[PDB]
Amino acid sequence: VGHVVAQVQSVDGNAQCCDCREPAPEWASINLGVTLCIQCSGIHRSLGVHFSKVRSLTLDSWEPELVKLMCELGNVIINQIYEARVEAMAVKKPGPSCSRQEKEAWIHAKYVEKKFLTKLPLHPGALLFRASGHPPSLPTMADALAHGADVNWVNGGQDNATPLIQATAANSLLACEFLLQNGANVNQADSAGRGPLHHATILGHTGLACLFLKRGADLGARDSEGRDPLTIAMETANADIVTLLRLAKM
Ligand SMILES: [Zn+2]
Repeated sequence: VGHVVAQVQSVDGNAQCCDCREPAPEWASINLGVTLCIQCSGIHRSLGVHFSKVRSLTLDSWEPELVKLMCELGNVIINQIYEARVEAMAVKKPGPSCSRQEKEAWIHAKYVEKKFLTKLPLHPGALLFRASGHPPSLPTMADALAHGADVNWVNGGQDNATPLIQATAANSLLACEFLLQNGANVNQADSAGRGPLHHATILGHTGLACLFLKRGADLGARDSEGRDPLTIAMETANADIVTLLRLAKM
């Protein structure tokens, strides 16, 4: 709520549109972590939610975690990834005055075709998994995802844990939020049937528990020990999480 557009635009390179450098962009992509002008945000709407989730900095409400998330990413960071090879390819980015068509071609090459990426972010999924854990590196998570990292990557042969479960073990609201904006299944369990909600409640992370409930975590899911999150909350003597879970059931 605290002027979102002022705060988000005050971040490194966020006062130029990410795709065409149009000044004072008032739009955003919340899974990418970037600001966009009227023209480029309109084009992002073309791509679909898998590539880009468009929001207004001035006209839409913003959850505080999400503002903070925007502040750890930003145009400079994201362009270091998505436009990494532009200089080496000798190709020319659009400016503010360019044709809709020219911006369309650039945006599609950049985000769909992934044409300007470096070759390596060798294992994008494992990199995402590592970068989501304590202490998380959101630029590294962004780089891994741009290189095709599965947001629901399973750490096989080991514990079958996911990046979301790692971000949960790290107590990282930001990394959790980032993964969820990028399609993480809030219900995907590890080998012991313990989903992100189970982990939040094992570790006494009330904020993360509340985050997962807001995003449709299954209240009734039972782990390999037959425990749902309420049972873990009782057994850990955690009055706040018991309260949450009981309220969520109502
Ligand atoms: Zn633009």
